[PDB]
Amino acid sequence: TVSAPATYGNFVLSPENAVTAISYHSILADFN
Amino acid sequence: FEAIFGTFCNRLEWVYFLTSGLAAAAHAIKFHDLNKLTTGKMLFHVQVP
Amino acid sequence: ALRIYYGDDPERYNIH
Amino acid sequence: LAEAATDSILDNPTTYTTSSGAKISGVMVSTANVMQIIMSLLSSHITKE
Repeated sequence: TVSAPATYGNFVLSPENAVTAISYHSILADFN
Repeated sequence: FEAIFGTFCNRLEWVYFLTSGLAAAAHAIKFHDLNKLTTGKMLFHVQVP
Repeated sequence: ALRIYYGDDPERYNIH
Repeated sequence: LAEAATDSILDNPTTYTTSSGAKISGVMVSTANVMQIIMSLLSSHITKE
């Protein structure tokens, strides 16, 4: 009895585009 | 005798970036150094009238 | 996520 | 010279505003002698605000 995945994997989003987006918000006028 | 009178330093005038007129020509931001802005040049989609 | 990836102000710039 | 410069992408309108609501739209910079000649020649356009 082999153990295959139940359903397909669901993709994740890396937490490095967060510090890309904040660094790109820093170029713009204001975050708030 | 010889009279060694008072001694004098020189008060050099400090000068800051943000207190200068060149600071209006920029958008100076202290920012913690990352690799992500350096590994990639930016792209800009500017709309033309 | 809306303020984070897409940005603060929707006018005069967007993050695409 | 002041007219020939074009605009920029990320311009902040709340920065480098003077008193009486006027807006600074750039900065010119020269040596001390050229600045003194411009001041002594164009004293009818130079204020201190």
